[PDB]
Amino acid sequence: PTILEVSCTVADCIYSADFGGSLTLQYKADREGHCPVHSHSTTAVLKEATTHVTAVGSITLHFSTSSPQANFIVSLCGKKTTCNAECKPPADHIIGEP
Amino acid sequence: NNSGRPLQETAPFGCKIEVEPLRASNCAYGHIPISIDIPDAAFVRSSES
Repeated sequence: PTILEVSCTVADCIYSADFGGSLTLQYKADREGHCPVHSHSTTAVLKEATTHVTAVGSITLHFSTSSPQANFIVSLCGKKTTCNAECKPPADHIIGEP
Repeated sequence: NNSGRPLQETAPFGCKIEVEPLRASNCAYGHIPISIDIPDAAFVRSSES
């Protein structure tokens, strides 16, 4: 599968040790199938690794980052979109996961 | 004979007054700071929601 167009929209992201960030991707694809998803930014990472894409659709992925801002590059099946949002400081000072 | 009017007819903020024990009930005044450590099992993942 390959996508003709894709878009990103990140909402209420929290920089945290856990996957405190959530973002929505929208895309237009030539065909359905399992596309890989990755965060090319060295300071952000997505929980989901792959998603079954559709000729058109949108998928929401969980992500985590240390950066106070969500200005990270996301890639779906190799295409890229610049996500960006002001992530808020985490609500709980301590968490049970590195 | 000269008791005036009881507090049940005179307390402000709409306080109802109950006896035994003396207390003000359903009174409406100011704001209550509230904090609630809701059980996180009650949330649903943003991706599943």
